[PDB]
Amino acid sequence: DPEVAKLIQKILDRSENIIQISEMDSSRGEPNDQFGMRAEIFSKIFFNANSTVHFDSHEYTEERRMLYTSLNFNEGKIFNLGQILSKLSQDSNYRGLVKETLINRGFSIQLAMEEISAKILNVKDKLQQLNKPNLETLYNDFEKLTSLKEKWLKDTDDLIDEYNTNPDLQTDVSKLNDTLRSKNSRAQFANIHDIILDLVNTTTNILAPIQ
Repeated sequence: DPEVAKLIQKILDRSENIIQISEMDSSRGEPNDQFGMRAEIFSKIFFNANSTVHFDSHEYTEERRMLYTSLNFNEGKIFNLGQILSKLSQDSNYRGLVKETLINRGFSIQLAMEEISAKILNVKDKLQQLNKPNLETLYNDFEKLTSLKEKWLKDTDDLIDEYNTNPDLQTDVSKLNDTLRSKNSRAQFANIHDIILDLVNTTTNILAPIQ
């Protein structure tokens, strides 16, 4: 129970921190060139198979922002990633993997963190009504989420380094394509997808009894 009081507090801090960050980031806006990414990526790809305008449209302002936040709104890293990925997106055989990587990986993890923080804060007074196994899981859920983001941050930086380090990444888009693929296998997407959905559902399930 003094342990319980701490768990609430740490969970509420973690949820508060994610929402605060998202509003600060949201007021950063972006250049017309969407951090260099618009000419060859955002204006050539779609959010999901169901969308009508490309991801550069005013309609995807929010989703674009969540993507930038997923890289900690480090505009430099966002810009450098984007120049490399534009080399791949210029080739229609490689554009799918670019989209998948940005949306189904980086966007999806960040969205998950913010839906879950909004879920929890929308019932902030009633968390002491919860079993401590539930309080642990939702707190552990944050940890797996952080660890999914962290590996996205790590694969991004390594890609930037491998690119800057190795001139044939720069002149051979197929080799560039293989190196992106090595950190993003088809099973690794399905896994990421599975874990995110498991974490959203769990949160609703744990929180259903206090709505």
